[PDB]
Amino acid sequence: SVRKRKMNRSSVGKATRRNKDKQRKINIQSNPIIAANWDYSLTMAQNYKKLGLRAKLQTPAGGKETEVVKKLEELASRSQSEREEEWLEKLYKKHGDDYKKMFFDKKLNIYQQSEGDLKRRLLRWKKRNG
Amino acid sequence: KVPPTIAQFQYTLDRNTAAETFKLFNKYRPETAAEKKERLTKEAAAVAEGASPKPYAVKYGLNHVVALIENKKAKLVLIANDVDPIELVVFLPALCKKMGVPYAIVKGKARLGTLVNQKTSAVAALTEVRAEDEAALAKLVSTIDANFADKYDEVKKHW
Amino acid sequence: NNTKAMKHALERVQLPWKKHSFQEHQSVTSETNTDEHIKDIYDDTERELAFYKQSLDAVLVARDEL
Amino acid sequence: VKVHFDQAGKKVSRRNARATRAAKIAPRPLDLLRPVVRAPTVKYNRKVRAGRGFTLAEVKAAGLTAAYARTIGIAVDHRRQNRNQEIFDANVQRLKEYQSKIIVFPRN
Amino acid sequence: GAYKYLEELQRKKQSDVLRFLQRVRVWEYRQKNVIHRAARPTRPDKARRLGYKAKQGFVIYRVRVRRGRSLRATAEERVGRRAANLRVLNSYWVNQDSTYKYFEVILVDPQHKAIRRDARYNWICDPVHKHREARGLTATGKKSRGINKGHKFNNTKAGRRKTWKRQNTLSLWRYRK
Amino acid sequence: IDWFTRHEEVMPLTAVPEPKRRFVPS
Amino acid sequence: SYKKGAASNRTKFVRSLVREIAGLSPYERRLIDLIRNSGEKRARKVAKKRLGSFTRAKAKVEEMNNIIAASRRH
Amino acid sequence: MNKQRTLLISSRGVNYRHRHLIQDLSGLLPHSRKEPKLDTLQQLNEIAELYNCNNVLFFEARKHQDLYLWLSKPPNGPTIKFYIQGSRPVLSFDQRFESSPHYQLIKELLVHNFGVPPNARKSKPFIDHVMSFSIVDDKIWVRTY
RNA sequence: GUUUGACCUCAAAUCAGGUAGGAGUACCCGCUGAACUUAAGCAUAUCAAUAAGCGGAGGAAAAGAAACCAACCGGGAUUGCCUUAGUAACGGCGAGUGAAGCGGCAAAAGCUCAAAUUUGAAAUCUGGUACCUUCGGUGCCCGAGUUGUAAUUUGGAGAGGG
RNA sequence: GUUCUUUGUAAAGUGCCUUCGAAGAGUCGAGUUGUUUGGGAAUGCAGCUCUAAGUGGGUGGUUCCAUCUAAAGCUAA
RNA sequence: AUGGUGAA
Repeated sequence: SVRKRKMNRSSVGKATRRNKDKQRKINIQSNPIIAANWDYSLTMAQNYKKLGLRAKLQTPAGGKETEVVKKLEELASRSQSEREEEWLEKLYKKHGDDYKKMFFDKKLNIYQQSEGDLKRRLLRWKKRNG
Repeated sequence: KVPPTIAQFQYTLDRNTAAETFKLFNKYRPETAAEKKERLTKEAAAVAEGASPKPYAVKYGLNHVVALIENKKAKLVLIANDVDPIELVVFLPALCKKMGVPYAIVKGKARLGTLVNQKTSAVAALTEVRAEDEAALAKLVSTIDANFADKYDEVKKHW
Repeated sequence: NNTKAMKHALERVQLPWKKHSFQEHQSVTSETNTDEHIKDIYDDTERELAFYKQSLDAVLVARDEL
Repeated sequence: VKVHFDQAGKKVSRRNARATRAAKIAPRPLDLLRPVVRAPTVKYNRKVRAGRGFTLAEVKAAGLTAAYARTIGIAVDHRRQNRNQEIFDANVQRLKEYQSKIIVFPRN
Repeated sequence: GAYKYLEELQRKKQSDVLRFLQRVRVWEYRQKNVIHRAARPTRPDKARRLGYKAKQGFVIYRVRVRRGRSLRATAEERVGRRAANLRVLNSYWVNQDSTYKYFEVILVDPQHKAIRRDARYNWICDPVHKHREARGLTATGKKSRGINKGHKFNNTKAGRRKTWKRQNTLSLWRYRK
Repeated sequence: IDWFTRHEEVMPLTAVPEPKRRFVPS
Repeated sequence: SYKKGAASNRTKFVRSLVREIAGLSPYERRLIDLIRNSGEKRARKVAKKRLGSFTRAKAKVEEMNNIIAASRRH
Repeated sequence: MNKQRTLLISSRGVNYRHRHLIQDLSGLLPHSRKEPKLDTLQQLNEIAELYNCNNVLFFEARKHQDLYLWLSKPPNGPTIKFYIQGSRPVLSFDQRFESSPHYQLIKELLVHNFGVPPNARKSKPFIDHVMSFSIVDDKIWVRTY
């Protein structure tokens, strides 16, 4: 070759890259419980059977719980705004619990929300307050 | 030679009626970018520390106006004659005549732009109005229908 | 496939050619040529010759009437 | 004249590709849960094969939603139709069994 | 809105209204250059349904081509050479003469920051779309390449040279078949 | 001849409901 | 085709509105006169030659019949 | 008396071999009417109403290798389906055509349809060729020399 | 107002910020296109939807989420491999040319517009400039933009409310 | 893993009930002149003439039935 | 034959 002949001849050197070992021994990255329980001497499919978890959901072409309990372990384990709360205080002190009067009201209930909207927000308000 | 739906324009609204139309329309300016921004900072300074009805303005998008006529919500519709693609607005006088919404062809597209905070508008419409200008609006409707529509009933004909 | 409606079709569709001249008809009914007697039906040898004779001898029936 | 000298090479390529996908998609089984489908044409109708994707109907009958189905790794097809009754039953049972097996981790 | 009315108005092309617009514009476009920039698309409904937004970065070049290879693709190729920084998106017919045909080809500036942002159009910035018209990757190019789905397009679906090279070169395995 | 438009229109061309966004302040 | 293409009051309105505002094309201008003079028979002949297929020319002449009848009377 | 017209019509999809047959027979028939295109059946009667044609030849096209020709008459014609694998013509025929009504009726059709009326629009006085009609293996064979 | 002012259009500049050319070219995408040679002379078949030439890309390209294939107890984006198969089919049936659906596998991922009004408020973006935690954020000014920029929707429907 | 901040009557999702509900044209197609193929239902494309429809339109199967939704675009392996 | 270089 023309260009390769110069690169071998020059005193610049070549951008030598040794990256063939890393193409096989790939570290697991996305789960810490797996990161501890993964034998790199074994293959992909062999590591899955060792754990318990399925490696393939289809019937595979060709031929052929210590860890899974720890995954079930990690499976065992919103408020309202200041204006919204203060606005609900105005409605409750005015009417009480008359939602029909509350939604036919114009001065306090400006955005013409339904009975179901106002009462739901009042239930959340009655949890944080009286 | 012009096909009758073209040159249904150019037979536009006259001097005095157009002046009176803008006497109405210039009352109903949309709130400009600067004015709107300063109002919301006034709202920010007030409402953060310690009611209003719907404000009337002119409606000015071509899609918005073609919605409003046939809604039907438009009362007066102003239409510019000078449009770069004329075919954009040629159907619009016919649409207004069909739905029975009073329309007027105004002269000058930039003339519509002045009342509306834009460069050009091609179409402008006044959907709703304040109570004081209601009688004045309806009088202008009759004024436009007498001057524009009744004088040029033959505008659908003659090349 | 019934032959009742077939004969009803012979009533309405068919035109009487015998009332008119051979000029108006222009169709030689080359009868007595059954053509089931043709040898080698899959080789196409006698089928060529017997049809060619059926076509050419039909001209001489029309030739006198022309 | 092309020769496939790289038959051994490309199997090692494909295996290492699956190995990377295993490393990156750590607990998940590399491929999506595909349906069970009856093949077309008189010749092959006796054969029952892996289909492309389920359906909105099969997903809805299983007890989950279409957009959510894809996030849990169920392949969903929208152009496929549920004409057969036996195929519909087999796929619904396949999903319900799959839903008993899955363990969807929390987002916290 | 109006785009339904325009859509239907553009159907009746030889009708009185649109006939008159043709004979005025055909004269006007002959006064101007062969390749020149229109400020706004004359058929804006068509511009939209071919992917034009009236924002900074979109350009509508008007182009003139001779009558009697395809003319639509030639129209796009001519503007590609003149406006090299731009990327051809789509083109459409506007007007025609006995001698010439006119197209209003729509372009996008990939260099303009209003396009490098929004995700609906930032795909055109990717270097794989340099001269889409010079490779027949536009609407009319893909049409002339015979690329659709069906029995009709069997010999020219995924590259007519690709299917030829596949069919007329011997393939041999390690363990021979 | 302004033939179709002489018969003047009555209901609007749609039937779409108008949303609550066109009432309570925006 | 569950979503085949229902009537849609708006689309019907727009099509008929444009149908009159545009006017008539030169072949149609000839065609409507050809209906009134030479009958519907010869009208279908010219329309079939002008357009592609006869199935197009049927609905076309039928549309012309609707236009003429509605114009003169109402 | 013999005043008739022929009407060669075709369905979507005709080329090479079949269009050789359509175009050359349209050339050989001086009273032929070459039409653009058709797609389906009931319409064909109204096609005859246009040109006052006394005959019709409809080329239907189905399973990609075969051929399906439909021959019929204008007012109340009984159609017969087929499956085959500009001078004044002379029309030769067969004995086995007259053996049954099945072949006698199609003989009548082949006389005035595929032949010619003497008072044709493009009728030439000089003769050139013959028309061979005969039956072998339940099918017809036609060659023009 | 025989002034003046809106726009639209055409200009301008050694202004500010950019960008396109050329090289390489095995692969890919387009465009253009021979002849020696094969059947007997050569118009097709045949060299050949080749070689040369021209234009354009990338790490791949192209293709792609059906206006698809089918005729079945239906399949379900595309690409590639195995097979279908030297089969259907075409070819002075001859030099011969030569698929495709199905099936097995490789790899798998879907979505964005245009479409009916934000109209109780262009909710959007460019640029300049001032700072900041600078592949950017924020304030302010400017321009674009209603001949429609944002949000909401793409038939798998969807939206309005309850 | 470790924190610092999360807000606004904010942003969705799901089931039921109620009222509506627009999807691309000098394009589809038609005739013809060339190109493309081994393409028999000129396949595909281009040139030129004319040029549609919305209980629509395209493609296939023996009188109906099945199948998709063109004329806009993006996308790894 | 394709493409190029030279030339009373």
